[PDB]
Amino acid sequence: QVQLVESGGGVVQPGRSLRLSCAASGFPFSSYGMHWVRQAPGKGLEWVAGVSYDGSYKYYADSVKGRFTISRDSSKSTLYLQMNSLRPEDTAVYYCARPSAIFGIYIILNGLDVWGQGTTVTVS
Amino acid sequence: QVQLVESGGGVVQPGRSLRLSCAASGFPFSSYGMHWVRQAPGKGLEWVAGVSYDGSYKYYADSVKGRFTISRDSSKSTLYLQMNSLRPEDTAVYYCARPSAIFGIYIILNGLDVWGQGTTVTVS
Amino acid sequence: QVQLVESGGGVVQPGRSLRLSCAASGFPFSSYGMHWVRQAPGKGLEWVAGVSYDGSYKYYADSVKGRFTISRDSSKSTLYLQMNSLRPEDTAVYYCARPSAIFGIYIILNGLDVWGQGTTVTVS
Amino acid sequence: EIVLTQSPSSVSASVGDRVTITCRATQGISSWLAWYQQKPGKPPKLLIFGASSLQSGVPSRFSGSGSGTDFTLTISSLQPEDFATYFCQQAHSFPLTFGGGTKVEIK
Amino acid sequence: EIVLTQSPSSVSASVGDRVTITCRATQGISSWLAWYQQKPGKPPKLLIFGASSLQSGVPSRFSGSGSGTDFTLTISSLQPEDFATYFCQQAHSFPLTFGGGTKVEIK
Amino acid sequence: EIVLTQSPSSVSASVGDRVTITCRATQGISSWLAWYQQKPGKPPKLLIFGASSLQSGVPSRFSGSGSGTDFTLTISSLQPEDFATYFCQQAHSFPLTFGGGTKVEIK
Amino acid sequence: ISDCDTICQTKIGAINSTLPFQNIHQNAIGDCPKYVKAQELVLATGLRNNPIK
Amino acid sequence: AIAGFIEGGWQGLIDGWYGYHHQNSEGSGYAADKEATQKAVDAITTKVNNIIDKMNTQFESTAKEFNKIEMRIKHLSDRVDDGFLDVWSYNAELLVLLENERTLDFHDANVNNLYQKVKVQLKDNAIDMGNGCFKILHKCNNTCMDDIKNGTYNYYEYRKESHLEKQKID
Amino acid sequence: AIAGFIEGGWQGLIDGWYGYHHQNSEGSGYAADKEATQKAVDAITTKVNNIIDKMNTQFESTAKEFNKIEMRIKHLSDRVDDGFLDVWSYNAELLVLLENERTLDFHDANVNNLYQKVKVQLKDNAIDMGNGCFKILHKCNNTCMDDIKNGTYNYYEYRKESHLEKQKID
Amino acid sequence: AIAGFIEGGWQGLIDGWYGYHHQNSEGSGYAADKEATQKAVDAITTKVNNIIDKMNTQFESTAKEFNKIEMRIKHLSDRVDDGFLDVWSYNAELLVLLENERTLDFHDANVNNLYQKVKVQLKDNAIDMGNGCFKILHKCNNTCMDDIKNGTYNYYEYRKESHLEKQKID
Amino acid sequence: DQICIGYHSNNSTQTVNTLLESNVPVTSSHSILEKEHNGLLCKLKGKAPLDLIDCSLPAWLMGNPKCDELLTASEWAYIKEDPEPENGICFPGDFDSLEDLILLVSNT
Ligand SMILES: *[C@@H]1O[C@H](CO)[C@@H](O[C@@H]2O[C@H](CO)[C@@H](O[C@@H]3O[C@H](CO[C@H]4O[C@H](CO)[C@@H](O)[C@H](O)[C@@H]4O)[C@@H](O)[C@H](O[C@H]4O[C@H](CO)[C@@H](O)[C@H](O)[C@@H]4O)[C@@H]3O)[C@H](O)[C@H]2NC(C)=O)[C@H](O)[C@H]1NC(C)=O
Ligand SMILES: *[C@@H]1O[C@H](CO)[C@@H](O[C@@H]2O[C@H](CO)[C@@H](O[C@@H]3O[C@H](CO[C@H]4O[C@H](CO)[C@@H](O)[C@H](O)[C@@H]4O)[C@@H](O)[C@H](O[C@H]4O[C@H](CO)[C@@H](O)[C@H](O)[C@@H]4O)[C@@H]3O)[C@H](O)[C@H]2NC(C)=O)[C@H](O)[C@H]1NC(C)=O
Ligand SMILES: *[C@@H]1O[C@H](CO)[C@@H](O[C@@H]2O[C@H](CO)[C@@H](O[C@@H]3O[C@H](CO[C@H]4O[C@H](CO)[C@@H](O)[C@H](O)[C@@H]4O)[C@@H](O)[C@H](O[C@H]4O[C@H](CO)[C@@H](O)[C@H](O)[C@@H]4O)[C@@H]3O)[C@H](O)[C@H]2NC(C)=O)[C@H](O)[C@H]1NC(C)=O
Ligand SMILES: *[C@@H]1O[C@H](CO[C@@H]2O[C@@H](C)[C@@H](O)[C@@H](O)[C@@H]2O)[C@@H](O)[C@H](O)[C@H]1NC(C)=O
Ligand SMILES: *[C@@H]1O[C@H](CO[C@@H]2O[C@@H](C)[C@@H](O)[C@@H](O)[C@@H]2O)[C@@H](O)[C@H](O)[C@H]1NC(C)=O
Ligand SMILES: *[C@@H]1O[C@H](CO[C@@H]2O[C@@H](C)[C@@H](O)[C@@H](O)[C@@H]2O)[C@@H](O)[C@H](O)[C@H]1NC(C)=O
Ligand SMILES: *[C@@H]1O[C@H](CO)[C@@H](O)[C@H](O)[C@H]1NC(C)=O
Ligand SMILES: *[C@@H]1O[C@H](CO)[C@@H](O)[C@H](O)[C@H]1NC(C)=O
Ligand SMILES: *[C@@H]1O[C@H](CO)[C@@H](O)[C@H](O)[C@H]1NC(C)=O
Ligand SMILES: *[C@@H]1O[C@H](CO)[C@@H](O)[C@H](O)[C@H]1NC(C)=O
Ligand SMILES: *[C@@H]1O[C@H](CO)[C@@H](O)[C@H](O)[C@H]1NC(C)=O
Ligand SMILES: *[C@@H]1O[C@H](CO)[C@@H](O)[C@H](O)[C@H]1NC(C)=O
Repeated sequence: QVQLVESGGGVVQPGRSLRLSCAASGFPFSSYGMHWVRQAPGKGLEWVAGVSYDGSYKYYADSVKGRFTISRDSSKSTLYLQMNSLRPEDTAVYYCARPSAIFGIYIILNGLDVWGQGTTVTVS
Repeated sequence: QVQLVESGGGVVQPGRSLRLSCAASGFPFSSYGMHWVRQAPGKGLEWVAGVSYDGSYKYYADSVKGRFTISRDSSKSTLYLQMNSLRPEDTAVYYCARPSAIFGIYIILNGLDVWGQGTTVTVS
Repeated sequence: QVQLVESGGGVVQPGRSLRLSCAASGFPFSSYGMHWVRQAPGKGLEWVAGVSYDGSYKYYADSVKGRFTISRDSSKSTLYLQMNSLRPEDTAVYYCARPSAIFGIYIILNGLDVWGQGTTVTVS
Repeated sequence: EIVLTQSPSSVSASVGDRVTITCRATQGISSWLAWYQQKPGKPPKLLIFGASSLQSGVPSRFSGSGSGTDFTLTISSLQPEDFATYFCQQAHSFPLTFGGGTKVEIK
Repeated sequence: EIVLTQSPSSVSASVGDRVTITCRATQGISSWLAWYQQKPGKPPKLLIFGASSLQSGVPSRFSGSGSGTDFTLTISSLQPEDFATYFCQQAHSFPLTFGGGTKVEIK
Repeated sequence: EIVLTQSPSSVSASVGDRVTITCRATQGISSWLAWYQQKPGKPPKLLIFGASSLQSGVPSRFSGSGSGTDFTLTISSLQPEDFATYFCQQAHSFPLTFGGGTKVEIK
Repeated sequence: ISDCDTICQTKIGAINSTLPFQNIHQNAIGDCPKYVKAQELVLATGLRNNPIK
Repeated sequence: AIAGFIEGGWQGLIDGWYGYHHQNSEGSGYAADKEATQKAVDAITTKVNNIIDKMNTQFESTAKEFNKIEMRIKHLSDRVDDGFLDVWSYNAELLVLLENERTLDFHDANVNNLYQKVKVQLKDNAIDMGNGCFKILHKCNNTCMDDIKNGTYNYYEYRKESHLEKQKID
Repeated sequence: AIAGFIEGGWQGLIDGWYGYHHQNSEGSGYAADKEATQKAVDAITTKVNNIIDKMNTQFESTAKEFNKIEMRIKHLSDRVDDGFLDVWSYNAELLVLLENERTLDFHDANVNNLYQKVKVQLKDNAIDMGNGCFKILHKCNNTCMDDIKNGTYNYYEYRKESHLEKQKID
Repeated sequence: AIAGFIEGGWQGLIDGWYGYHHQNSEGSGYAADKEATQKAVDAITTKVNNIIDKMNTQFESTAKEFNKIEMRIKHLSDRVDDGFLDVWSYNAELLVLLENERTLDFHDANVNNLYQKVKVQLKDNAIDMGNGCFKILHKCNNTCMDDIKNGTYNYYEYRKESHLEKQKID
Repeated sequence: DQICIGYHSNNSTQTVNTLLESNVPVTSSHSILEKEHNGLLCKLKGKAPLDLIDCSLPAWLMGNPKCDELLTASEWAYIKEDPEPENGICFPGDFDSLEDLILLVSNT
């Protein structure tokens, strides 16, 4: 019942823009912070961005700073990643991940208990 | 050996004044706060006034505020209740009660361990 | 291996000056405070002066105040007592004593674990 | 003002019965509750203070329990000399307030 | 940035073996370490959080230990369904960082 | 100035005796008392610190007790080498002060 | 046998006490405190009694 | 004259555990923080009762006799009771020692917590003397003193008057 | 509107145990002191695990049967288990009571310790309202609020602006 | 350069547990709060001795042998010792864990209590830097530093000089 | 104009020991160690014991003629026996399993 669904990935030329969507259901989406984690083909996991539950605070990895913007829609229970000035090194499978709560508090810095199947972004 | 003695009650016309006296003996009267508690015939107990051990602080029920004045005499070990503008609803048996001490401190807010026989005030 | 060595005592006329020396070895002399304790012939022990490990703070008994000056040399691991305006009542065997450390801190106010053989000052 | 609601207004029982009287407060009074026994024509007597502590010289058949809002006075085995009216009093804050009272009477 | 160094990059073992994977941090991350299991084409699965706590629905043959700098993931008795790649993740501070990964493969 | 009053000024005893020496302070010195043994022509030796702690290399027949104002040094079973003069010293505050001293001598 | 009632009885006397510990006697019967060899067990309830001079 | 909690307790504070002493034009006196005393009296009473009432024990027996040729079983019974004697004695000693140290710290925290409440009310309308007392930089009549003790003193009401008195000190 | 820890907790603080609430021109909101929450979560998790994991016990047995003519030995076994039942029950009750009181004090100290860190940063560029909140004597934009929560607020940067706002209050 | 207790301890403080570091015209150095060190050394020594000396035990015996046909009695003796082993081990572990946490808190309180004493002396003749250090708003010669460490610094003596230095900062 | 924060003191000479300090004067205290017994043999929760006067338990059970006969149905919370009873096993022989029997008949 509790699972995310990424979308919006595809083949894209260098320098163009995409917006990813992460549709959440089965849990109080507006209580959790959220993260985007990407995985290049054959490589490891890289965290790119995170946003607090109310959207007031946003954290970015240095590799996507100034080009990626994270955001969320409370009424749609959806998380977004706007990706600008795309580069071939941005090519990866992009996951949205939910940080685990503990002691009943939704701490944004924790392990990631829920992931979607991911969406593929190919820049070439 | 430890007991109080009320006096000064009697039949009194409406609007007149009385002063009650409570003679204490057998205990350090000047260490305790003191209270006056009255009981209308056939009715329950009503607290009317209280005074700290040194007389510096005085507490009154709303029903007697501005008309009753509590006071004490250290050298005579006596507690007083001056009752002005007496009304038929002031008719009651008036007791002076000693709040219980605990842990060796004479707290004014406690149960009442010592009472006198009471004195009767009839306003009509 | 750990022991002090006093020197500089001798026969001296009233009003003259002496400087005592206490040569320390076998321990980190510059971590301990140090004290001078004197004993008149046939009498008890009297503390006269003390100095902190870095020499910044100095303590004197009233009987030698303004006349005795304590000091130390870090590079020579030596403690000094300059004695001015000597009086017959200053005649004593003079010891340098090390305060004991405890819990690994070199507290100057403690028992005295190390003493030298002492040096004799005779004022007459 | 903290108001104390005593139940029941009255009860009839015989000697050796177990009698329960409750006292309900509008707000938390922690442990500052007292229980008094009053025979007609006499001043009240302090039975329980601190909502459970037995007052010196009072039989161990009187017990009190409770904390915060709900308090109970229990007479385990009634005696002839226990037929009287009983009041609960709060000592949490001024003004001092009493319960409506409970008369224990023979059937 | 806190960097996690995972050892070994890969290991071969058979079913029923005991497998040890270590994760080393450049600085103290107290207990904020996670372990993930990832089969090809699938998202990572959370196995261990708090560097030792077992995640609900995960076999008791997976265990984690460590605190501060050095952490260890142990599979006591390997199963067929345990052949995958395993990642350690820190949760001490932003940015979130992962280990290089460890593939567990058949010999 | 804190003054230490040692009793008795002197005592005679034989070998194997139990010897008690007391030290009285004008004010609380908590535990900062020391006991010294001094043979003629030699510097004092530290026996007890902290008013009860035995100094390394000192026989277990020497013991000290006390706290605040009154302190006691006890030699359970005297030896030949224990005939000397004994001093109590306070370490509570400057100036450091000693007791008058106590000579233990043969009868 | 005297005309008394206790919750804890020893062969040298009754311990009519609800205090959690007793040093009276190793053997007893009934609802009893735990036997200890402590001479005193005094809990502080008030404050440090260090009045200004 | 008249100092605060830094230098010790008050023999004059008789109607509570924690309180205040004041001095202004209209006079002086002691007054207990009744509510703080209430809250601590409950805590201490609960602690003592918990240490006492939690000792819920099984029925104690004195049947510890074995026959003449079973002295080894009697010794086992003897050392069983020795073991519990050592367990209860040690735990009881350190329970009292630990709780007594904590109880005294509990009173210190309560006193400090009254001192902080007054300090944050007066702000800079007063000077902290460092002995547990405050030097009001304005006239504080008996109503003003009661407002401080009730937590209803107003900073901005005496703020101008205090400012002029402070620049004189400067 | 919106008060601090003196008057109770926040239902709006959901992403941590301890945090802050702010109000300036650009808006308002709650924000958790993530690091302080981290450090306390480790402490509480360690305390519970220590109380649980330290119970390292010998192998428990149910062989407690003696023959028909050895009822006294059976009674000795019965009272041995009664003794340990009383020991473990009493120690377990007071362990939980003592630790629960300390755990609540632990949270209070952590909250107070955030309050002191903010108080010493703002110095007199703000007025302590006494309810756990501070009245900034200057405009504090969203960058300013983040600097306070990160411990990088500069006293001397807003010092002139705060001084003029203070003398108006005087 | 040179920060206080907020950022950690001092390797240079060797003559005490708690102390001060200063800087003025005449130089700099470390100095231990001797009396505070005294009072804490007594407390720690007493705590260790109480934990050690209170273990007043009955005479320990090794007579635990029963005959060949009494193995059940031997098992009862075996599990009796297992029970006490579990009781003492668990209580000893959590005693050390609880006391160690309290001992570290004890040192923190002592350090904080020196920091508060200096803070209330200097009042606003100094600026709290938030790192355990104070920025004296006036010249503080070596006599002045000793008065602060002895608790005899006078607020009103340097009060005018500090006020002029503060309005420059404003 | 001054206001001070202070606490309660009295003339109590009571001292308590803490884990850090010894003989700390306190304003009030409460002992949790019972050190006194009333020196009486009592009922146990209102249940009387069985007094053997001067007979051992085997003598009373078997009906030694010098021992009081149990004439009526009775109950007891414990059995009180004299340290050196006057009347015991009057005819020489061992009483078997006395310790086990005590477990059965001490509380009835
Ligand atoms: C053989 O020996 C054992 C041990 O001595 C006896 O067992 C004890 O029996 C008593 C009474 O039967 C027990 O005490 C009772 O416990 C009940 C449960 O208490 C728990 O729950 C309540 C809330 O319901 C809590 O308040 C309490 O703290 C416990 O957590 C209580 O409900 C009983 O209350 C009675 O007393 C109060 C006043 O004290 C009254 O107000 C009540 O109305 C009620 O009458 C009571 O406290 C005790 O727990 C038993 N202990 C053990 C170890 O078994 C046997 O009775 C004894 N056999 C014989 C024949 O004597
Ligand atoms: C008869 O009954 C007894 C009691 O039940 C059994 O004895 C227990 O046996 C187990 C397992 O053999 C013991 O547990 C082991 O303890 C080892 C030592 O632990 C200490 O040191 C480590 C650091 O090296 C600390 O972390 C620890 O807290 C202790 O301070 C551990 O090294 C073992 O670790 C094992 O488990 C972990 C996961 O839990 C793995 O990660 C490890 O790799 C390793 O596999 C283990 O914890 C226990 O201590 C024994 N207790 C007693 C009282 O003896 C007997 O085994 C039993 N007999 C039979 C035949 O069953
Ligand atoms: C069989 O086994 C038991 C257990 O081992 C032995 O009993 C112990 O015996 C010793 C010595 O007889 C006891 O120790 C003594 O306790 C006395 C009472 O102490 C309490 O009161 C004092 C204040 O008066 C407190 O200071 C103390 O902490 C206790 O609260 C002390 O007065 C004794 O002091 C002696 O030693 C000191 C130095 O340690 C000297 O300065 C004194 O002058 C004095 O000589 C001593 O401490 C111990 O308490 C007993 N324990 C038990 C459980 O019985 C039996 O002796 C042993 N039988 C044989 C034959 O060996
Ligand atoms: C109670 O509140 C729930 C949300 O609060 C969350 O869950 C609790 C258990 C804690 O973990 C807390 O820290 C979390 O923020 C709601 O889901 C639930 O419906 C509410 N229940 C009611 C009856 O209103
Ligand atoms: C000691 O003081 C008594 C009055 O103090 C009261 O009693 C003590 C026990 C505590 O309860 C304290 O809080 C109270 O204020 C006097 O009655 C008594 O005479 C005094 N004793 C002496 C010897 O002076
Ligand atoms: C470590 O430091 C030592 C000096 O420190 C002193 O000793 C320690 C044990 C504590 O008591 C401390 O308070 C003292 O100041 C040196 O003697 C030693 O050589 C040093 N060791 C190393 C390896 O550097
Ligand atoms: C105390 O000050 C207030 C503030 O103006 C005033 O209203 C009140 O009358 C004063 N009371 C006395 C007794 O002077
Ligand atoms: C005291 O404080 C209460 C709130 O706790 C308030 O309602 C009351 O009006 C105040 N009274 C005075 C005289 O300050
Ligand atoms: C906040 O204030 C700083 C200080 O001048 C300024 O640099 C920054 O641009 C301001 N931000 C906003 C959003 O006004
Ligand atoms: C927050 O504080 C850290 C130090 O802990 C510092 O490195 C960082 O630059 C600060 N960032 C902000 C935005 O204040
Ligand atoms: C330090 O200042 C005081 C205050 O005037 C002065 O008396 C003293 O001489 C000064 N000491 C030095 C060394 O300047
Ligand atoms: C230090 O303080 C003591 C009081 O504790 C006082 O008597 C002494 O004169 C002071 N000395 C200095 C140099 O401040």
